[PDB]
Order: sequence, then structure tokens, then C-alpha cells
Amino acid sequence: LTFLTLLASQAVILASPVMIVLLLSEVLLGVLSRFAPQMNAFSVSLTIKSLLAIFIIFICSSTIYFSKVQFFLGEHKFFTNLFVR
Amino acid sequence: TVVIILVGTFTIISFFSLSDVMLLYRYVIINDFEINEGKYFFAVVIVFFKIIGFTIKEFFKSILLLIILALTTYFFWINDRKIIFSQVFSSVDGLYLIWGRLFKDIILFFLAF
Amino acid sequence: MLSDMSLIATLSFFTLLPFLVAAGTCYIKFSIVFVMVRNALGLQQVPSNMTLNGIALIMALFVMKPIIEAGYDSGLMEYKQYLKKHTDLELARFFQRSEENNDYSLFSLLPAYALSEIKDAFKIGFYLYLPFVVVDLVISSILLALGMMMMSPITISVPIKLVLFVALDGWGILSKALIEQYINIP
Amino acid sequence: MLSDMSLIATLSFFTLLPFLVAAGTCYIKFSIVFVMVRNALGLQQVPSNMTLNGIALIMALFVMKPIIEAGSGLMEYKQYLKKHTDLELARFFQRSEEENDYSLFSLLPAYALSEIKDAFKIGFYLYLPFVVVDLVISSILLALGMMMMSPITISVPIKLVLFVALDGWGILSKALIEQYINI
Amino acid sequence: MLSDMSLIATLSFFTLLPFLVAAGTCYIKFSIVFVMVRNALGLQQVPSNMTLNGIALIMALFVMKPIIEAGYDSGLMEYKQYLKKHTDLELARFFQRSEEEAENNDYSLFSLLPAYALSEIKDAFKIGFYLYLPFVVVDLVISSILLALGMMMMSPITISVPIKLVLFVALDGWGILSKALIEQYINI
Amino acid sequence: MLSDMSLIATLSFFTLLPFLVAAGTCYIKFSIVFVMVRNALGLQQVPSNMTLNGIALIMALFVMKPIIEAGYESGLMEYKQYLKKHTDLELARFFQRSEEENDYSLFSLLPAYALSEIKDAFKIGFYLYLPFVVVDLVISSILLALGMMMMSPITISVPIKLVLFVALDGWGILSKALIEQYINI
Amino acid sequence: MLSDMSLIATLSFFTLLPFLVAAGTCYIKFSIVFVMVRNALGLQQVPSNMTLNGIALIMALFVMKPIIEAGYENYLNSGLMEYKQYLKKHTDLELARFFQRSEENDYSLFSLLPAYALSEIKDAFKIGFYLYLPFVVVDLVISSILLALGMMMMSPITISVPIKLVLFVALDGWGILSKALIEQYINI
Amino acid sequence: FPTDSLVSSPRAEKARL
Amino acid sequence: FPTDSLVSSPRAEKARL
Amino acid sequence: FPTDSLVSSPRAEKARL
Amino acid sequence: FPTDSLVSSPRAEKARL
Amino acid sequence: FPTDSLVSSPRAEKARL
Amino acid sequence: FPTDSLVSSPRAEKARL
Amino acid sequence: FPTDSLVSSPRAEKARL
Amino acid sequence: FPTDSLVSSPRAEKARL
Amino acid sequence: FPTDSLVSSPRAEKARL
Amino acid sequence: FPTDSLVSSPRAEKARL
Amino acid sequence: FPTDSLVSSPRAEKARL
Amino acid sequence: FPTDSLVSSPRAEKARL
Amino acid sequence: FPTDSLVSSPRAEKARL
Amino acid sequence: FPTDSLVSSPRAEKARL
Amino acid sequence: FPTDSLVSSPRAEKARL
Amino acid sequence: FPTDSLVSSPRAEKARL
Amino acid sequence: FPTDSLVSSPRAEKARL
Amino acid sequence: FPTDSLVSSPRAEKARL
Amino acid sequence: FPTDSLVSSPRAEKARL
Amino acid sequence: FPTDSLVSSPRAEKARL
Amino acid sequence: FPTDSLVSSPRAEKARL
Amino acid sequence: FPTDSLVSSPRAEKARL
Amino acid sequence: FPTDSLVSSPRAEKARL
Amino acid sequence: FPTDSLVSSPRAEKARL
Amino acid sequence: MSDIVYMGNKALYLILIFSLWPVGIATVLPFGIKLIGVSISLLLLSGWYGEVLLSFCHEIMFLIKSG
Amino acid sequence: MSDIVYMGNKALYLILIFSLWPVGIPFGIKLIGVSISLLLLSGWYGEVLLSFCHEIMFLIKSG
Amino acid sequence: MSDIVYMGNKALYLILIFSLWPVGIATVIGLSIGLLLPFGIKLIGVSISLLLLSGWYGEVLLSFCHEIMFLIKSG
Amino acid sequence: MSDIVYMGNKALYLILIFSLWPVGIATVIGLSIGLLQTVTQLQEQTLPFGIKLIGVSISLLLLSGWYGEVLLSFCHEIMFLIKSG
Repeated sequence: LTFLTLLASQAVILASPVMIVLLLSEVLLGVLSRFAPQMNAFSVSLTIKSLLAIFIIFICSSTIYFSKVQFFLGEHKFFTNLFVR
Repeated sequence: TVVIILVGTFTIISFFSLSDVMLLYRYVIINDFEINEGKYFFAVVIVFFKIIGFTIKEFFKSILLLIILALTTYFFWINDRKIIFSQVFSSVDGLYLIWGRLFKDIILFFLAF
Repeated sequence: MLSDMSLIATLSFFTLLPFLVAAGTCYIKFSIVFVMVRNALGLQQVPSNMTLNGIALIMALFVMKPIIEAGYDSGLMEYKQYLKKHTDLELARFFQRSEENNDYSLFSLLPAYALSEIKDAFKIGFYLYLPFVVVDLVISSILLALGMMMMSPITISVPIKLVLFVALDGWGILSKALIEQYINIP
Repeated sequence: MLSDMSLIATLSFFTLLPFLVAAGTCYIKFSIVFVMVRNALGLQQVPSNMTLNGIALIMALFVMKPIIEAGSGLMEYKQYLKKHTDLELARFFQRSEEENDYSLFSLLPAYALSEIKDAFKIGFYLYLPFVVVDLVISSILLALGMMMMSPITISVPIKLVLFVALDGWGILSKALIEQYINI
Repeated sequence: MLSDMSLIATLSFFTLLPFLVAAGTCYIKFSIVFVMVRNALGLQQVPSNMTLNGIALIMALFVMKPIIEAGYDSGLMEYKQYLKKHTDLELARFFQRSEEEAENNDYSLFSLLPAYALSEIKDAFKIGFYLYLPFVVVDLVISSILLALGMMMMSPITISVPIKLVLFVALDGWGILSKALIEQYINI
Repeated sequence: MLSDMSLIATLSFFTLLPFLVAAGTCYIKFSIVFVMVRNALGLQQVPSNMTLNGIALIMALFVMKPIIEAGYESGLMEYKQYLKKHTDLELARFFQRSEEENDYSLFSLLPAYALSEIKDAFKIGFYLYLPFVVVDLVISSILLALGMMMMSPITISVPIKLVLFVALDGWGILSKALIEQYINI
Repeated sequence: MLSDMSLIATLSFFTLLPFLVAAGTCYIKFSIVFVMVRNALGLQQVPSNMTLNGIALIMALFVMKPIIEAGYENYLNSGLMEYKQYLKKHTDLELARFFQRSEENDYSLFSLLPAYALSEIKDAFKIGFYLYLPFVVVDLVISSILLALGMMMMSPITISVPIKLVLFVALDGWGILSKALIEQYINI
Repeated sequence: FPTDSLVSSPRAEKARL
Repeated sequence: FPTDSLVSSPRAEKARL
Repeated sequence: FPTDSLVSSPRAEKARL
Repeated sequence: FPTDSLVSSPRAEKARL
Repeated sequence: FPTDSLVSSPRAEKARL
Repeated sequence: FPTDSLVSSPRAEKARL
Repeated sequence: FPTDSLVSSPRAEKARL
Repeated sequence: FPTDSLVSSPRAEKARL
Repeated sequence: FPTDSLVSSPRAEKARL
Repeated sequence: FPTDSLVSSPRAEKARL
Repeated sequence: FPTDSLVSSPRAEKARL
Repeated sequence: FPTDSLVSSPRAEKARL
Repeated sequence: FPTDSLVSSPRAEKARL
Repeated sequence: FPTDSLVSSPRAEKARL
Repeated sequence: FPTDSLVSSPRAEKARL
Repeated sequence: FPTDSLVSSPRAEKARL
Repeated sequence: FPTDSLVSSPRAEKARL
Repeated sequence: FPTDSLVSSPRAEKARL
Repeated sequence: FPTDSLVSSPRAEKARL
Repeated sequence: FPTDSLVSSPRAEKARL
Repeated sequence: FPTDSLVSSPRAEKARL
Repeated sequence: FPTDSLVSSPRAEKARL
Repeated sequence: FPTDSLVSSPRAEKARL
Repeated sequence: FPTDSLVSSPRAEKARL
Repeated sequence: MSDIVYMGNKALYLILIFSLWPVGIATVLPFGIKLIGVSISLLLLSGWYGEVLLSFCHEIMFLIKSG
Repeated sequence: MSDIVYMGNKALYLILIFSLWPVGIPFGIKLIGVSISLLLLSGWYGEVLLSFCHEIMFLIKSG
Repeated sequence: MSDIVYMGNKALYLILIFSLWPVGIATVIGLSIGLLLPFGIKLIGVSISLLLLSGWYGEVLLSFCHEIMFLIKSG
Repeated sequence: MSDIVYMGNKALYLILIFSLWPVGIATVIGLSIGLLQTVTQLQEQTLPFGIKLIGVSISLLLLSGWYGEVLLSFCHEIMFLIKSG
């Protein structure tokens, strides 16, 4: 019964850098809109979010390979620990 | 000289813990029961929401504000990269603490630069 | 083995297995509750829909495992007893009267069970949506109080809800609560 | 037992049985009503079409019980059609086909169109409270100033609790079957 | 009964019956119009596509009944006359030129059927365009009302469906549409 | 009557006839172009793909009449000439080199013709997509500039695309152009 | 020639020929690559699967010509050894080692054919992923531009297809891809 | 068991009755 | 039971009657 | 086992009774 | 029963009738 | 296992009982 | 293993017990 | 290994124990 | 292996131990 | 290699050891 | 190959080592 | 090929080496 | 009965008559 | 039954008539 | 039945006529 | 059926004519 | 049937003509 | 039939002509 | 059919010519 | 016929020529 | 034909040439 | 054929050449 | 064919060369 | 083909070479 | 081939080398 | 089509009544006072809104049962 | 052609006139005004749309 | 294949010019009314502009379609 | 080193390069128009969208040849890798 929460936890762990970067970017843009009253911030937010997200994904292409081996070990022991052995 | 109105974020920084605690309290009790009054739960939701809630001369100044924001963003990204790329290895439960620490660190990093 | 007619009955029953499971056993409640929670998180595809459907199917198979084991026949009456246990009987009586406390028929009991399960699943979904509605309202109120009103809290609220839900392990406790409501975990 | 031609007729009818049920019985009404309710509740696919179609099929089987028991039964089916179809469209189709005793070929499309129209009408009737509550939520959100806040993500719980308080599917199915029953 | 070769011919014709209907028997117009109405009303799967195909097939059979009755060379001639009635002759002549190698003959069967099919598709798109106008008008009006109210994130299609449905019920919809199509494709 | 082994060969050829047509005649271009047009219009399955395939088959029969009649009265050489004049010879030469080491074997001509025809059909499809993409982008821009952040343009572009295709006459002129390119030579 | 046992063996082998070809030749790689490319273009059913399967079968026949010739020379009028050598050349060592019984040159095509099939599937999927890159690049660029313009209610599927088709036509696509596959499978 | 409690349940009402 | 008036549970109303 | 708070599991109510 | 606008269930009206 | 804690943790409740 | 913390996965509470 | 750090990975907890 | 950046890879923890 | 590296990588740590 | 820079692809790192 | 400062450019790296 | 409650109910009207 | 009240059910109109 | 009222059902118009 | 009101359903126009 | 109305139903136009 | 009005039905145009 | 019309249907143009 | 206008329909151009 | 107006159809270009 | 325009039709460019 | 044009068609570049 | 152009087409670069 | 322009195509890099 | 007209007008009137009270209270701490006033108004009138909506739903269910 | 242009212009004119009055006649006051306008003009809106659809049906029947 | 890039440039310019008039008049109306319910006036303006330029849009689009058909006549 | 990962990083790099200029022009235009609106108090969102459309269209029109050249080079590299996979 822990498969779903394991999946969600792993997803949130892996995507944490992009999530936090984009959240902070939109918070900063909100501050700018607070100091710039009559301005449309949604389109600018979308543009900067797209650019920052793709840049972060590119510079983050060095933390993906070993996760496969970690998943090897974890899934092996997990499927081992499912039956009444 | 009215730039420094950022104390509001520091004041509302406690909303982090307030929201976490209250929302997960209500979710946990609902999942423990799945049978309730149907209106006591609604009143509890309202109460918790309430407690949680509690010429072109100016263009030069605007561009000054924009360059200040860009400069502080670049400086913060330079000084706080390893923390994020190590939070990639963080356990799920402790992720929120790192999130809050980074948010507070950047909001203190702003300080009108 | 299945000489002449039991073979036909078995093949027909196996061919009707998908629709029987979809309109019959506990799969409906689990699927609806899972999809409701996924929508309540504010993101349509945070878990893959196939994953949620498969988890619901596995839980339904576990629920029906004692029924099949007790069937060894007596399995039909066991299934009837389970349906009577987990549905409203007034609707079943109404359907049976439409057909024409003695007994109940499967035809007059299956739609009543399906409607009762749908009602219960919607009740659970309504009970679960409220905390996330509260978080969205809190984010919007904070943004309005700070002054910035052109921002969209839609993109802000989703990471907060996701991180809270995964930090406090909502899915595991939810699945345990549902399957405990239905049967007893070993 | 059917040696020569009754066998062929039975096999042909059973081959055309699902299409005849879908386009010549009450199944269309219930299916359309259920899908309309699901769309109105702001849900994409939560009540999967298999479940709703199965419920509608069971209800249609209950409705067609006297027709099945009659079988001579063709006249009873024709009487049922004339009872629940629109006679003007049947008369127009009869006039088109030729140049009392409405033809079965004329009755089928008239019945299908009448059922579709009635299903749309009852769906529009069902949409109204949900539209009202959605608009009220949107208006109060606009009044509070949350202009960019999505009303869809916040009105779904209210729609669901309203439908639960109404008992929703049970009373809806009772109403539909009572309309199509009692002779 | 039937001779050896006539049996082969009739069996082949009955085998190619679905594709002969697909190539065009006024069923194309009905099917396309019904599916376009379903798309316009904002519905994706509700009207049970097989039901629309069934009623379209029944209407096509009703239209084709004079052809079938006058058939049984008479049937082929009557079918060609019907096609010439309901096609664009210029494309038929172009296909005759493409098949053989400007003339004036009765027509060619293989050179007339694709022309009839394309003309039917064009007419079906025309009627679909005529049908979409009130629905798109209603959608735009509701969108304008919602925007002028002040809401920016309210999808108009969420609320346009009941108004479109009630308008189509008031118009009586499907019956009148079927009457219009059958009056187009019937004489007198 | 017919010979014994010649009967076997004829039956085998007729058995493989549908696949040979599907991978060895102009049916490919017509089918691909019509499916591309259907997808471009935004419709899901309205044009009743059976109808489009039947129209493509009839047009293919019209195109193949000269070669079929030439072989009806040794049309293999004529078929080879048709393939040679409607393919890229570089791919055929490469497949010839794929053997041991101006004949242009029939087995070496079929893949080359198929790939060349598919490429040409894709080019035609791209040429077809442009006005519809322009219409979609124009209506989306108008809706967005009006001030609406909702009401996806795909719910309004269908009537405009349909009326544009009606005014252009669409299918008839497209089929005339294709068949004029292919057989009118 | 085939008195009473070679006849039975030959008929059985020719009856199992469809599955033997579909799971023991180069047809799998070509079919998978073509299907994956067709799906990567954004289309669903624009090129019929019959065409792609026929092209794949012809290419497989081209690749299998020497071994087919040897088998026809030997059996019908040594080929098994050549087929085993071909499988050994085009298999993965690890899969064959696993399919070996236990206790730490792999033979017995009974235990080698599944390894060959899995290796073919793996290589074909790798090729498909390689070919997916420029198309996903076009898709992401279009999505980013559309989001930058401010429009978000329309998916980039509408605009991605013509650009992907242009890229594939400019690359010449099918011809060079088939040449690359044949060069990979023919070195000598 | 109180009556002005913050959260109740059918257990609470049944026990109080 | 008091006149809670928030929303009366069916058990509450039955006991009140 | 204070049941007046939000966190009142069924174990808490059973023990309080 | 209050006989006023606090909550109007079917049971309330049936009893007040 | 103090009573004035955050999460119930059913094992903690059993320990406190 | 201080109690001023978060969810504190079962190992922590079992060790504290 | 420290005690007041915000990160308490399972390996860290086992090492501390 | 500085203690700053309070999240560390498993290699860092293994080297620490 | 530096101590306060810009971002860790497996090769960086392996060279550090 | 300056140390204080951007991504520094693995070829640069191996060259440094 | 003085300094990209934002990208990799493998040809530039090989030319430098 | 509130004959002027500004709301509607079939039961209320049938009771008025 | 009133007359100056806004839109009412057909039952009200028929009873008034 | 008045004539200065708001939008009215066709029953009202038929009764007026 | 006054003509200065825009509520002019076809019944009103037919009656006026 | 006064003229100058923004819209003109076909019945009104025909009656005017 | 005002000449200077906006878009008009074909009936109006053919009546003016 | 004045030339100064905002819009001009094909019938208007053909009648003017 | 006008020569300077906001709209130039094809009929207008052909009439000018 | 004018030349200082907006973009014109190919008819205008072929008439000017 | 003025040059103060964006990409022109092939006829215009060819005429200019 | 100005050399300082913004966008030049391939025909323009070929003519300039 | 000016050197200081913003973006040069492959034809422009090849000609400049 | 300026060393500092908007676009650095592979042809430009090869030419500079 | 009398029932359709009645239902449409009833829905519009229900929208008017539901959105009249909070709008009148609010439109007719820069934000806290307004937020708390709107919240208390809605909470007090939430039961009445629910009862009216449930009555309308029962009416429409009865109507569709009849025909 | 002729009728196509007429129908397009009629649809645009209907859009214009329907957007004219309710907008042309204080966000809460604006909302209540819009609601009152919708309640008062609903019959006219529906009748205009039905007449337009009847014109469409006549054009279909004529063919 | 310079014709392909030429067609792409034609499509881009056509999109830009088609969007130029209504978006431009909407922007002009917005700035004029902001210099001293803007959406209603903006919608009236864009509707009038679409009504006026409908024939021009149609004829230009049909000319482009005919050009594409001519290109694919023997391409 | 892991040719597959190398190709993935190459694809992300090309994505960033291609999406750099139009996204940058769009966000610069949006910010500039927003600041102008704040300064002169106009409160209109159509002008930034229109000017953004013009700028993005012009940039995409100008960069088409270079885009195509880089994409063709990348595709040829992929085909070369396929030749000896």
C-alpha cells in the first residue's frame, strides 16, 4: 500500500530544484508587480518560467544516471520485501 | 526611500508552520474517520482558515528597481546553488525545511541590495 | 473437464469480467477516490492515471480474494451477502419492485450497489477537497494582502500542496484507511 | 430447433441486437443523462463510462422486461414506441417513405430523435443548479478581489456536496425509471 | 435459382455493399452533419455515435428506396440519373477525360461516383458551416459577458453548454434538421 | 483454362495484390494527402475514412489503367518504367548494391518508390497545412488581444476552416491537381 | 524427394514460418523503428501500417538473402549453422549468458532466439529514441514560443506537424535512414 | 463528552444519548 | 440537544422528536 | 486523551468512554 | 422546532404539518 | 510521548495508553 | 532523538520507546 | 554526525543510534 | 566534506562514517 | 578541484577521495 | 579551463584531472 | 575561442585542448 | 406556515391549498 | 398567493387562475 | 395577471388573451 | 400587448396582427 | 409594427410589406 | 425600409429594388 | 444603395452596377 | 464607383478594369 | 489604381504591370 | 514598385529585376 | 535590391551575388 | 554581404568565404 | 567572420579554425 | 415550453438573490475587515443558500420525474 | 458566395448587438445590472436566436 | 528547397499582417480610452473591423490557397 | 561518456539556444511596456501583446535559416551515429 506514496515522494525529491527555482522566480515577479502596479505579470511570469525551467533542466543533466542504479537496488529489495518469505 | 517594506514577508514567515500543521491536522483527522458530522468539520475548516490568515523621468527609477532585482537574483543564484543541488538528495520529510530556509535566505538577501 | 455447457458459462463469465468488475466490485470507489484526490492536489497528471487505476484494481482484487476463496457454488451467495452488506437496501427493494425481506436479486442489486458506491466516493472526495481549497484561499489572501493582485496563485499553490502531501504521506494512509474500512489488513 | 429460416432470422437479429438496443430502446436516454450529469459535475472521467453504461443497460433491461415477456410481441413493441415517440415525425417519415398502423421503419428514427431531444432537455434542467452555484462562487470571488483565482478548482466541492445532499444518482435513476415505467 | 456467373456477380456486389455505401448514397451527408452537430454542441461522446450512424443509415435507406424499387439495366440507369441529379457534372467530365484519355455522352459510372462523393462532402461542409454559426455566436456572447463581468479565469465553455442545449431544444433541433435534409434529397 | 503452375503463380499474385497495391502504386499519395487534410481540418473521424480510402482506390485505378491494360494484352517492363520515372534512382542503386555487389530489379524498385512517394506526400501535406495553421494562429491572436485568456481557438476555427475549404472547392480541385500531376503527361 | 518425413518437417516449418520470421529475423527492428518514427512525427494513422510492414519485410528479405540461399541449397534441394552464426553475430552476450542453464560459446538457438529478439527490441528502441530528439526539440521550441506570446489554450500539436514534416523532408528521412540501417546490417 | 466541543462524530452522539 | 442550527444530524433531529 | 482538540482518534474516544 | 429559517429538512416540514 | 505533540501516530497513542 | 521535530519515521519513536 | 541539523536521513539516524 | 549544505550524498555519509 | 565546489558530481567526489 | 564557471562538461573535468 | 562563459561548445573545448 | 418567505416548495403550496 | 411577486411556478399561476 | 410585470411564461400570455 | 416593450414573443406579434 | 428597430423578425418585415 | 441602416435581409434589398 | 454604406452585400454591388 | 476606399472587393476591381 | 494603399491582390499587381 | 515593404510577391521582385 | 534590407529572399541574394 | 549584419544566411557566409 | 556576433554556426567555427 | 421559461427565470432570480446579500454587505486593516465581513455574512447565510438550492433541486427532480 | 457573406455579416451583427446593450447600460452594482438585463432581455435574446436559426433552416431546406 | 522556406516566410508575414489590423485597432482604442468598461468598446471596435475587412480577408486567403494549389500542381 | 546522455544534453543545449532569443525579446518587450504603463498610468494590456507578437514574428522570420542549418547538422550527426550504433 506504500507504492503510491513512494512514487510521489521520489517525484517530488527529484523535481525539487526546478520546483523551488520556478516558485522563487514567480514570487520575485510578484514583488516586482507589487512595486509596478499597472502591469500584466502573468505573461512575463510564463516566459521567465519557461526559460528558467529549461535552463535548470539542462544544467541538471548530471544527477540522473546513478538514480537508475539506486532504483535497481531499491526496487529489488522492495519486491523482495512484499511476500511472506 | 520607501523601498524597505519587506518586513511583511518576515512577519508572515510563520504561515509556513501554521499552514503545514493545520492543513495536515485536518487531512489526518478526516482520513482517520471518513465519517463526521458534516457541518462541524466545515466550521473547523473555517476556524482554521481564519487562524491561519491571522517627460519619462520615472522610467529611470523603474529601471533602477529592475536592475536591482536582476542583480540580487544573480547574486543569490551564485551563492545558493550547492544548497539546491544537494536538496536534490534530500529526504521527503525534510524538504519543506530546506524550502523555507532558502526562501528566508533570499528574502534577507534582497534587503534593497 | 468443462464438457458441454459449463464451458460456455465459464467463457462468457470470463469475457464479461471487465464490465463486471467496473460496474460491480470495490474498484469503483477506489478509482473515484484516487482521481478525486489527484484533482484536489490541483494537478491532473501528478500520478499516471494508469498507475492509479492499477492500484485500485489490485486493492479490489485483494478485497475480492476472501470472496473467491470462500466460493471454492456458495460463492454466489457470498457475493450476494457482500453486496447486501455494502449498499442501501431501499434502492434494491425499489428496483426489485420495478422488476415485478425475503431475498434480493443480482439484477436488482448491482445498480443499487453502484449508485451507493458512487455516492460514498463523492462524499469522500468532498470531505478531502476542503484542506486544499483552504490552502489555495490562504495563498490568494496573502497575495491580496501584500498588494500584488495580478499574480496567479494557481502556479504557487501546486508546489506547496504537493510538498505537504508527500511530506506527510497522504497516499499510504489514505489507502490503508480505505482498505481498512472494507476489510482487515493482516 | 429452428431448421430453415427462423434460424437465419434469429442469428440476424442477434447480430443486430446491440445496434437495435442502442438506437431503438431507452438506453440512449439513460446513457445521455448520465454522461450529462458527469460533465456537469466538472469531472473529466471519474465515473468511467463502463460503469454508467452498465447502469443504463441494466435499467433498459428492466424497462424492456414486459416487451421480452410478451414474446405477437412485435405489436407490443410498436405500441410502446407509439406511446413514447412523437407521432408527427413518424407521420412525416411515413409520408416520405410511401409517397394508422405506423410502420416500424418509420418509428425507429422518430423514437431515436425524440429520446435524444428529451435527454437534452432533462440535461439542461439538471445543469441549472450547478450553473447557479458556479456563478455565485465566481461572483463572490470577484467581490473579494481574487480576480485571478480559479473558480473551477473551488466550486467542485460545493457542487459535489450539493449533489450528495440531493442524493444525486439514486433519486435521478428513480425519476427516470418511474417516467419510463407504470405503463 | 441463379446461374453460375450471376451468383458470383451478386455475391461480389453484396460483399462490396459497405464500401458502396461509403462511396456515397446520401449517407455521407447525414453522418457528417450529425457528427458536426455533436461537435458543435460541445459534446464529445454523449450522443452515442453508433446511434447517429444508425439513424443516418435509416434515412439513407429511405432515400434509396426508389432506386432499389425501380431496380428489380433499369437500376443502373436510375442510379446514374440520381447521381447526375445530385453531383457537379464538371468534375464528372474531368474524370471521364482522365479515364478514357470534351465530349457529350450520358456519363461513366466509375467517373461519376467520386465526383458525387466529393460534391456531397462539399455540401456537407457547407451545411456544417451554416449550423455552427448560432452556437459560435452564443459562445462568443457568453465569453464577452463573462469578461465584461471582470472574471479572467472562467472558461466560457463550462457554462455555454446548457444555453446551447436549451436553444437547440427550442429550435426542436434534430427533427427539423432531418426534415430539411430529406426535403433536400427528395422530390416534389 | 490455364496451366497448373501458372495457376499457382496467378493465385499467389492475387493473394498478395492488396499489399502490392498498398506499397506499389499511387494509392499511397492519395491516402496520405487525404488523411493529412482531415487532420488539418481539426476533425477527428468525421470524413469516414472508408470514404476517403475508397476515393483513393478509385483514383489509383484511374491512374493504373494504362499499365494494367498494357499488361492485360509483358507489362512488367512498363511497370518498371513507371517506377523508374516516379522514384529516386540513388536509393534504387543503393538497394542494388545491397545485393551481391540500367536493370533496376523490381524488388529493388519497390522500397525506393514507396519511400519517395511517402516523402512527396509529406511535402504535399506540409504545403496543405499552411493556410489552416495561419487561420488558427490568426483567430487565436484575435481572441487573445480581445482580452480573453480562455475559450481555446480550436472551438471557433472549425467553421472558418470549413468555409475556407468550401470556397476553395477543396477536395475536387485537390484531386484534379494530383491526378493531373500523375497521369496527365 | 521428400518421401514421408522430410515432407512433414518441411510443412511444419513452413507453417511456423510467419512467427519464425516475425521473431527471429531483422523484421522486428525495421517494424519497430518505422512505427516509432511515424509516432514521433505526431501522426497516428497517416501512413498505413501495411506499407511500413511491407517495406520492413522487403528489407528483411534483402538482409536474409545469403542465409536463405544457403538453406535452400542445403535442406530443400548447413543453413541452420549459418542462422546460428547470424544470431551469434547480432545478439547480446549478457542475455545469452543468462539464458544459459546455470553454473556460470552460447548455442542452442532454442535458448538463443529469445536473447536475439530482446537484443533486437533494445537496439530498435535505442534508434527510435535517437530519432525522437530533433522532433521533441521542435515541439519544445514551439511550446516555449507559444507560451511567450501569451497564448496557452492551444496545444502546440496544431503547429508542430508542418515543421516536423519540413524537417523530415529536408533531412530526406526515409531514404537515408534505410541506407543507415542496411549499412549497419551489411559490412562483410 | 461535551456538547460545545470542536469536533464530534456519530460515536459521540450515540454515546451521549 | 441544543439548537445548534449549524446543520442538524438526522440522529439529532430524531432524538429531538 | 483530550477529545476537545482536532486530533481525536477513535482510540481516544473509546478510551475516554 | 423553531418553525423559522434555521434549517428546513423534509422531516421538519412534515412534523410541523 | 508528550500529549501536547503534533502528529497522533497511532503507535504513540497506544504507548500513551 | 528530541521530540521537537516532524513526522519522525517509526524508527525514531521505536528507539525513544 | 550532528543532532540539530535539519536533515535526518535514515542512514544518519542509524549511525546516530 | 564540510557540514554546510546540510544535505549530502550517500558517498559523503559513507566517507564520514 | 575546490572545496566549496559549484555543484557536486560523482567524479569530483571520487577525485576528492 | 577556469574552475569558477558554468556547467563544465565532463570532458573538461577529466582534462582537469 | 576565448571564453564561452555560458555554453559548452565541444569544438571549442577540443580546439583549446 | 411562512406564506411570504420568498422561496418555493411544492409541499408548502400543497399544504396551503 | 401573491400577484406582484416575481416569476412563480406554473402551479401557482394555475391555482391563481 | 398584469401587463407591467417582468418576463412571463407563455401561460400568462395565453391567459391574458 | 404594448409595442414599446421588447418582450415580443411570436404570440404577442400574432395577437397584435 | 414600428420601424427603426435594431432587429426585424421575418413576420414583422412581411407584415410591414 | 431605411436605406442608410446597417446589414439588411435579402427580403429588404429585393423589396427596395 | 449609396456608395457611402459601411457594408455592401454582393446584391448591392450588382444592383449598383 | 469609388477609387479610394477601405475595402476593395474583387468585383470592384474587375469593374474598375 | 493606387500604389500608396495597403497590400493589394495579385489582380492589382498584374494590372499595374 | 517601392522598396519600403516586407517580403514581396515573386511577381513584384521579378518585375523589379 | 538594397544591401541594408531587413529580410532578403534567396532570389534577392542570388541577384545581388 | 556586409560583415556587420545581424544574422547572415548560409549563402551569405559561403559568399563571404 | 567576427569573433563576437549573434550566431556562431559550425561553418563559422571551422572557417576560424 | 412554459417549464423551460420558468426554470430559466428561477435560476436567474436565484443567482440575483444569492449574489445580492454579500455584494450589498461588502461593496455597499485595508483588507482584513472586508474579508471577515464577507466571511461572516456568507457563513450566516450559508444554511439559507443551501436550503434554497436543495429546494430548487427537489423541484427540478420532481419536474423531470413528471416529464 | 452571396448567402455565405450574408450569414457571416448577420452573425457578426448579432455578436455586436448582443454585446451592445448589457455592457452599455462598483463591480457588485455592475454584476446586479448585468443580471437584471439578462432577466429582462432573455426572451428577446432567445427569440432573435430562434429566428436566426429558422433562417438557417430555410436556407438548408432550399439547398 | 528554397521554396519551402519562402512559403514559411509567406505564412509568417500573412499571419502578422492579418493580426495587424484588428489587434492594432483594439490597441488604439484601448490607449485612447486609457489616456483619459474598456472591454465593451474594444469588442465593438474589433467586431466593426472584422465586419469591414471580412471580404478582404476572404479574398486574400483564397488567393493564397490558389497559389498553394498552383505550387502543388506539378511540384 | 554515455553517448545517449551526450545526445540528450546536446538536445537540451539546442533547445536553450533556439529558445533564447525570442523568449528574451518577448520578456524585454513585456517588461518595458509594463514599466511604461506604470509610468503614464494607461492600464491596457493589448499593446504589450501586439508589440510582442510583432517582435516574435520578426525574430522567428529572421532566424529561420540558422535554425534549419543547425537542425540539419544535428540530424546528420544522429544518422551518422545510427550508421554505427
